Amino acid sequence: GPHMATGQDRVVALVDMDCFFVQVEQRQNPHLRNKPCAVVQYKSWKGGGIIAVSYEARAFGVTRSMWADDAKKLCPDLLLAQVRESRGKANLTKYREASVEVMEIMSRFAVIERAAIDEAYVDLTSAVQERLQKLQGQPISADLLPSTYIEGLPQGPVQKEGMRKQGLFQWLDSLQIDNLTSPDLQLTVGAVIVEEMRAAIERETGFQCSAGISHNKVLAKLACGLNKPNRQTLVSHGSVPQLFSQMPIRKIRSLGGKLGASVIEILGIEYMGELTQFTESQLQSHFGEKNGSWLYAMCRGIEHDPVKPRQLPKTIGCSKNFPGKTALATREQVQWWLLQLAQELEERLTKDRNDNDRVATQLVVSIRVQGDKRLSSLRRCCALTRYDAHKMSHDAFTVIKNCNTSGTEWSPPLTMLFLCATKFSAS
DNA sequence: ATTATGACGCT
DNA sequence: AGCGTCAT
Ligand SMILES: Nc1ncnc2c1ncn2[C@H]1C[C@H](O)[C@@H](COP(=O)(O)NP(=O)(O)OP(=O)(O)O)O1
Ligand SMILES: [Mg+2]
Ligand SMILES: [Mg+2]
Repeated sequence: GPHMATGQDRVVALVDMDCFFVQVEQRQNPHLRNKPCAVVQYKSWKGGGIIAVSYEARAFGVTRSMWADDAKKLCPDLLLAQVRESRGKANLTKYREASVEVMEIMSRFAVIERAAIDEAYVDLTSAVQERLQKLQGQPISADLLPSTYIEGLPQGPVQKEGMRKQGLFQWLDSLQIDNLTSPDLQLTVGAVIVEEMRAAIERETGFQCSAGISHNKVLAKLACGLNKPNRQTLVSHGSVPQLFSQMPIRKIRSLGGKLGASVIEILGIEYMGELTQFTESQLQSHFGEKNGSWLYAMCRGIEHDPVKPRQLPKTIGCSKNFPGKTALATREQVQWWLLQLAQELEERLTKDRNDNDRVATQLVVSIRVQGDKRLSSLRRCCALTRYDAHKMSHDAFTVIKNCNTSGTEWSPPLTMLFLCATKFSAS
């Protein structure tokens, strides 16, 4: 009764850019705006691999991971923008910099956790509290929420904007606005703030985004995807039972892989809500103490993972695959590509040191061998004492050379190289 | 020949 | 420390 926590203590948003790399290229090249459009890396092999797709192109069935040549079969008028290529490899600098633009705007409103190049979590609890204190007894107008969906509404007694507004009206009509500690009210004020953040992002960058507002990161992330693009979705604690009743387990963050599959197989269920029928000890018994307790709370809409105060990446890496016949088979080849990777890594480390007052102290070198399906076949580290590309590539070769069975020749051929700078200290 | 690259858990 | 999992 009065002692069961309900996970309504926080307001958390997840903001995620709509077709991010495509919008970066469309801002730069107005000819691509409002068109079926995709971003591709490389070109020789089947026209290049697609990594981002405009919503106009998605309507034709173009998806991420598709070869551009195949995408053209689905969408003959597809426009393409190519990732910059430097030193023989794709270079993602333009998108990292555009990402920094967005994260810096978001960080004016609240502490953010950078969750990926185009998304960040926002802990709005304090901001909601402040805004409720200035704005006491003021009813919240639908005009303050022009792009907000309320998940689960309308219910009860033909066009999508009509539905959105009817749901929003039901929600606001039902609100108890003179209760400063009401969770539903807090979420609503959170959504007002997220509307403002999103307007600021679009004003100052040209980029559109979607957002989820809920009481934790998992629900905010799930909410965000419910009405992409260019919209935001509020998922309340009370909406959770119906929402989870038909929600495939795999749609919840961290359950999209083997663990989620095990939950489905061992328990013989399909939807997140079915998890409520198990005791905490049962879930721990199958999936471990940590996972069991997490699942027990998550299926009830309760999650406690904090929004970490971290706007900057914790590692700086460069990787390249060498698929099929292009696998690296000579010592010279391995060293040349280590140098290329190391030169890009140096350029990025030096900019990072000047911008963020920190220095990496460890270099992690990882490789994949022809035939091994695993992402990394071998990982080894060494000290990172100087931002010097020749030294870093030489040290990486020193740390991997004894993986070579026998040569001038390298065997088995290398299908991936990866250099990653880690363990930053302030400087 | 799904590429580049992040975060974090396990032992 | 090195490997595995999950993610965009
Ligand atoms: N598997 C992958 N490999 C490489 N780059 C990837 C990637 N997944 C994403 N990216 C890159 C390219 C993407 O532009 C960017 C953000 O990924 P999303 O947020 O998953 N997708 P987007 O923002 O494009 O569309 P939406 O509106 O549905 O959110 O990261
Ligand atoms: Mg996105
Ligand atoms: Mg994203």
